[PDB]
Amino acid sequence: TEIRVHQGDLPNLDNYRIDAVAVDTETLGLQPHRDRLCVVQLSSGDGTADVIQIAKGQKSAPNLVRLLSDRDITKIFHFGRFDLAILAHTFGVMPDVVFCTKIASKLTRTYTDRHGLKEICGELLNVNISKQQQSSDWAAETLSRAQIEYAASDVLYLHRLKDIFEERLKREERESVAKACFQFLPMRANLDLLGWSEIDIFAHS
Amino acid sequence: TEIRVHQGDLPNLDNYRIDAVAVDTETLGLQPHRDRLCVVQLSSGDGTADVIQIAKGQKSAPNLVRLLSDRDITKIFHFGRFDLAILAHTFGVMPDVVFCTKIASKLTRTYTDRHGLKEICGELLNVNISKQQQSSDWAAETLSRAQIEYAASDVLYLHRLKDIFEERLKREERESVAKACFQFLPMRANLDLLGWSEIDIFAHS
Amino acid sequence: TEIRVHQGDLPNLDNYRIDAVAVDTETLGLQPHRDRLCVVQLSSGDGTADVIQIAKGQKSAPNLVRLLSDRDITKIFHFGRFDLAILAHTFGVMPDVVFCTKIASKLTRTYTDRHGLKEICGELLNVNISKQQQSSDWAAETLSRAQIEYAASDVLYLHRLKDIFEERLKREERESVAKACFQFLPMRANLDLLGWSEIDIFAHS
Amino acid sequence: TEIRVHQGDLPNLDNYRIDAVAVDTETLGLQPHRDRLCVVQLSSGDGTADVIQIAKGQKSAPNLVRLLSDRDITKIFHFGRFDLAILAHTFGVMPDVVFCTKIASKLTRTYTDRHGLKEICGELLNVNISKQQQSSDWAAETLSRAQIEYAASDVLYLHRLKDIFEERLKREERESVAKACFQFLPMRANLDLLGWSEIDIFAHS
Amino acid sequence: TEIRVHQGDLPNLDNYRIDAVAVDTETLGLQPHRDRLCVVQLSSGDGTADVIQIAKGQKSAPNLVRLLSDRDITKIFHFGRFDLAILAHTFGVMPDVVFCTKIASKLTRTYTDRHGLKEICGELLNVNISKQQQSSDWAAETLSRAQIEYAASDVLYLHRLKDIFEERLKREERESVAKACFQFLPMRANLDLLGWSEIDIFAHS
Amino acid sequence: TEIRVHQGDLPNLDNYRIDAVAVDTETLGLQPHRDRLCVVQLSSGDGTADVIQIAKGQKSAPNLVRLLSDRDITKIFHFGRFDLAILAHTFGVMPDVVFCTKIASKLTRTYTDRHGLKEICGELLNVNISKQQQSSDWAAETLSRAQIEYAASDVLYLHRLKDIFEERLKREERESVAKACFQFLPMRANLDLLGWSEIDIFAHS
Amino acid sequence: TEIRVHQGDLPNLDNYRIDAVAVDTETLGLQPHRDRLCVVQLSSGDGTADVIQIAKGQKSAPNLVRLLSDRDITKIFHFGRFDLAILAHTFGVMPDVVFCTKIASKLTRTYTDRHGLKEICGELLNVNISKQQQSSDWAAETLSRAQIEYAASDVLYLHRLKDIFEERLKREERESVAKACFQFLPMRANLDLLGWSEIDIFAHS
Amino acid sequence: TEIRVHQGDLPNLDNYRIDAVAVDTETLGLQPHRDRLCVVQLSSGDGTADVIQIAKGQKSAPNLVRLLSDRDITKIFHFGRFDLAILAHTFGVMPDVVFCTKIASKLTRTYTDRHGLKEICGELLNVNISKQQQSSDWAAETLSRAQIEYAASDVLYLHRLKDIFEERLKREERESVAKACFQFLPMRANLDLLGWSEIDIFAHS
Repeated sequence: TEIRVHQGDLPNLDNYRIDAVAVDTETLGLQPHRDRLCVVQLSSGDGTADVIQIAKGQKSAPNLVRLLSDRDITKIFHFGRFDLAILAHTFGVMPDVVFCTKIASKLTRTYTDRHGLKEICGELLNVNISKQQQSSDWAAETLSRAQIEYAASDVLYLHRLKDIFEERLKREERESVAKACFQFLPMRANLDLLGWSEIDIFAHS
Repeated sequence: TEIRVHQGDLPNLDNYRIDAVAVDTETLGLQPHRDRLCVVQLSSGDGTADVIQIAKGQKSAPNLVRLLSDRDITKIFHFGRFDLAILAHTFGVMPDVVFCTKIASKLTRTYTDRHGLKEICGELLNVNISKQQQSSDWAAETLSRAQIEYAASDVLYLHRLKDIFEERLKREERESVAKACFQFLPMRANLDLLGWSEIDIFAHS
Repeated sequence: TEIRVHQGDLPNLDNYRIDAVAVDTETLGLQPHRDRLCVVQLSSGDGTADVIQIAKGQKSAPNLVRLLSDRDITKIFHFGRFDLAILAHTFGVMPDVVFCTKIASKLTRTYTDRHGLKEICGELLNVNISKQQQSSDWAAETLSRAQIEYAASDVLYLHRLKDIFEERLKREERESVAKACFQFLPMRANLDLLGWSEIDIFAHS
Repeated sequence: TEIRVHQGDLPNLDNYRIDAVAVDTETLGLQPHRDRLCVVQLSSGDGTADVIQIAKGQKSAPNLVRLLSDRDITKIFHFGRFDLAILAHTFGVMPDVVFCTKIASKLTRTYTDRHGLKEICGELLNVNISKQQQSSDWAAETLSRAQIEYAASDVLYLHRLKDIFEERLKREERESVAKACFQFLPMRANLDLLGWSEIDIFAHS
Repeated sequence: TEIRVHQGDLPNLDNYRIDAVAVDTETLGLQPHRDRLCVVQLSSGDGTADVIQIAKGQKSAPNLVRLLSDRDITKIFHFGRFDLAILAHTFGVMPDVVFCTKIASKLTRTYTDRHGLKEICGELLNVNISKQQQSSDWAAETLSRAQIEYAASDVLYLHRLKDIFEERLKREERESVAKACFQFLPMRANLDLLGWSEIDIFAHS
Repeated sequence: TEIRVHQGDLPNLDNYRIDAVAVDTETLGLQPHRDRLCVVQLSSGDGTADVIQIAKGQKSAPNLVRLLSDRDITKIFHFGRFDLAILAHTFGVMPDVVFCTKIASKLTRTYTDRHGLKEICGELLNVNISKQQQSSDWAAETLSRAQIEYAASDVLYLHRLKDIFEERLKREERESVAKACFQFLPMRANLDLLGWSEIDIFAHS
Repeated sequence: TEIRVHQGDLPNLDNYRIDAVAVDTETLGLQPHRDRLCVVQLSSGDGTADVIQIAKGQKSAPNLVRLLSDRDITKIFHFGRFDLAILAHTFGVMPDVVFCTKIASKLTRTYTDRHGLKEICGELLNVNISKQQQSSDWAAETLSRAQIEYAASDVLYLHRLKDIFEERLKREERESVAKACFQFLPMRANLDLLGWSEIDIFAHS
Repeated sequence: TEIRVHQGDLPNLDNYRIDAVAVDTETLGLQPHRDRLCVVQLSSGDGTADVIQIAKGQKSAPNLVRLLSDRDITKIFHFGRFDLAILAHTFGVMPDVVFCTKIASKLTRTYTDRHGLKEICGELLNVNISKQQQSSDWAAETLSRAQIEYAASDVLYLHRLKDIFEERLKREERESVAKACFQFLPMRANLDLLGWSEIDIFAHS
């Protein structure tokens, strides 16, 4: 649908006077200390998305960061463990009110071992997400139309998933488990930034 | 060392008007749904210990449970993930103010991969704990003297370790990380009881 | 295909005055202590099937359990190790006269290592079994038509397989081996319920 | 200890008018079709043992086979899965009333993963069995004194172990599980002889 | 594409007055002691094949066995290690003049790791072998036409492959290497029959 | 395209008075001591290629070796570790001014784990390389048209890739890292020839 | 032995007007971004050593760094890949004239797979290195005598090993191999610092 | 005992007019193309041995190679697969009358998985071989006395082992199996030299 592309930051928050915002990122790789943040995508759940290109060496994005810091607004991620880490490493603010659809999937879709976003969207919404058959240079000065549409597709459905997962968590009486997991998730991301990314800190060995 | 052996429960809490209590358990195995709790050992950090034999089918232990429920008293474990699970499964109360020396070791003793209690005690206190060369039936009606001495030896040093680990956590500026881990540890134990004991809930796969 | 869908139980056993009944289950997952029984499917071997949706917390299903307890009726399963476990956990009655097509396949189809129901039906009957709905929300209040047809397809062919496998077991002179395996299968399922689900009880290690 | 050595068979059954006999074997290796049975040792549970040297190509041992066939005498083995296989392969008779200390250990000593005979004897009886520091040619025409004493040491304690394991099976309410396992054990051995020795017939894969 | 189907044995050797014969087998599985020989296939190198059904318990096939033991006729196999084993086990005669296309492939097609018959036929002859969609009951009294054609397809091309592989062995100067491997192959099969099927007899460990 | 096929050597260097030449090889396999060099392909980057057939036992190729030795011409490879080894082993000259697109990919395409030439050409240039549908000999006296066109396709695009990778290396400020890696790559190939091909010489173990 | 312990830096370079200096480090762990440098050890090759305690957050050590940047002085390490990384990370200077005894061992001691310092010293010098029986806190304000003597023992023998290894490299004609490996080693360490510490940059996969 | 040390070759064969000679080698490592032959040991089976130091680059040893070529003299090895390879690589002559105690052990000592020379000598002869406490430089100009004695100990007992293994091979009726294995063993070594050292040429994959 409508995808608004920005350089550096949102112009304002007129579209984000809401109770929950869907958030995703794109980077040059899986290691936040080496691989810089290149794109941030946002959606209010109204079927539109904002795509913000982040410049190399950029240290601040005040409007976006105010949104990320607002404790009255839940940030919805799929596998937020990574996005939280890269966002905190880049802008210096660790979000602390979050919902993760992957943790929710692992707590509710107990009849499968496939917890990726594509499988969740397919099963829960009968929506077919098409995943790029190649990767791309997210640090490119000009993003392609295909890149923009792929980047937007990762945030367009997270509100609907959160609603369904919240009903299922209520149904199976696991709400407090999920709440505690989401409360701990930002510290799991911090542990990743500090150097324990390969360690399950709670395991016996 | 003075070891007081009790049947079922502590007679009173006269010996436990303190800020922190060391706690450990002994079971018939690693699976709380199959392997029953057999012994609970406690120490005030003094030179004496209390060893409480738990009967088959015992569902209540009012004095012990008061300690486990008292939010004003920190419960010290080594690998509390297991002990919390078996205690909650046995008595129906999940402690929520805990300190775990194994998590603290993983957060401070970054120069080694051996985090067992014997090795920790050896490095931090130059105390040699001798571990039994065989296992035994902890459900026996009468415990042997060797069993009682081993059970007491498992709690006598956790206070000194906690003091040292708190010094190290302050030194390396990891106090808030440890605090968040300890806050989440009871829910990790509940996740174990509910059926996710073999799953790292935060891993990508 | 005629599929009769019921809530809670069969109305009567008028359609099941027979020597063998095909049985299958659906659940929320592979772990009976966490994942509740959601659907039970039955077939008389005719062109119709019964699909009984089981409610959350349901403890009783007298007509179904009566059928399961009738020692004059052989219960046919594919991989009955699981179905027997979940049935016994849910209703408290362990069937003791059973036939399992997966054990029979391993005892007769020695020229292949693929013993799943789809492959067996393909080889033995030239019948094409489809999929995709296997991983779906079986706890939904209203099952979809696709879910109902997929659930029924799992019982429609077990009688024909039992007939062919009995012929093959006779041909290779392995009938008494199979009979002994079927006699032990309920105890293998009980061992699973008691906590040895990950243990080969007969292995050296 | 008194060890009576015989060639071929017992002279008579005067010492074996008893309710249970301990049985063990020695062979040229683990594969009954290649590696012949070389020695059979028996004990009445007293302080003496019988060691019977079996000749190459020997097809019959009437007194021994009388014991193996007698349904009024329980045959005690440690890991009878192997001994039953080699005995049935050699003499054509499969015992069908058996007790196995390894299954009993796996059903009762749930607090350890070490189920060897040495560990069981050490824990349950505080008896130290010394195992040969070298292997040897059990097919030798004349066994050494060290060989004979080692071979006998494998049967002198099985009665005492069976008595203790019977107490634990009663205490933990697993008597019927053990009984069903013992009934299936001869068929597990037959499955081994027929060619499924590397296959857990009850596993999903 | 003449395929002559026989019961028990060839009627005579009029079509096999030749210097080399292509040979293949079908069985109930990979373990000769458990899985009986069901079919023997022969080819003169022409466009026709002979498919011989072997009965359960059959001990003799004088014309076939005469062919197998005639040292002036080279027997061509693909992976003859197996066929030689099952033939020797069934009829009591081990061929000693053989050619194996798998050894030849491993000695000449060093630029690939895929040495199956389909890949060899595709690369060297541009012949497309179509493999069944599953395995089948080769012990059936009447083989289907599709089964017969597949069985014939396995021998129709071995002469042409032998000719090409001989050219390749001459080109890379490995004729004596291949000859020594072929000389040892019957004894490798004997080791398999005797019980070393899982052992590389030449490996250090 | 125009592909010039030669026997033994280039006729002259009239087409190669240039700053960089794309180089690839084909062999009988991955082991230079066993598997001889069969074809060398070259391109100046003008959309044409030279395909040079190397004879068995050929020790010299004077015009080609002049190109390989000339320090003013950068030799571009994909996974030059192999090509450098086989070229030096065959003609006795190790190139020392090289660029490798695989090392460059590992230093720049950090967002993917697929670094093969097909994936790089597909992703970076939107060019579809169609690879062999089987293997080939390459030792054939006369190469097929399909072989020649496939062989040429491996050098036609390396100049464009080198240009892009050099731009990306500049963007992420990794030029000196790549330069040091390329300086060491010939010595890595030499280490392979001397016998350390299976050893990461820099690993702790 | 004489061991001089310093705080922060060497007092002067009066003892290091030499051609080669032995260098080793101790840290809080294997990950330079998390685990700080705690101790630096130096030796002139005589019977004395210098042990320099490095403070938390220390950015400068001018005399030490003069040694590190003196192109006329070879720095001898055992497994310098790590020490170079941690030194460059801490003080911002990468030594570029180095010798590593582990690379030399892998290039000369080809008859063994054990390349640790204890085994090398044992074989080459008949010197017994005693390894600490526990791990310790190298960040302690005051190191114990056992710690100081252990830390010194790691540098006292590197000169003698370098002499012997140089003889071995000349004898086996691998001098140029070693020189190229040593020249690349600082860049391998830089690659570790940049984020490729887990990647063999030269491997095919 | 008496150990005669020579450089290059035996002075004559006066002590080796015998029907079987024990042979062993020492090298700089496991890869014959990289790691040169350093020592050859010989024994007549009496209480003395000859130890011959081989110089770097030495291409001929006429008396030794005369011994190796003599078809009337059986060469006894332990794991001759390696020694045959290195001998053929060094002197160009492949022995073709051999006996290997390791193959014999694998064909007779079926009751164990431990086939090393030390274990064999311990079991079969009650002879204690003491193995070096480290590795050493076998290319040293002067071998130490301890080195010479260790090297000699590997040949002093092979005759007695051959006699015992031949008795056992007769007893289990595996003489023709062993004979065929020994005939192929030189060709297994040739395959190693040609480049198939890591390939079981007879395996399915």
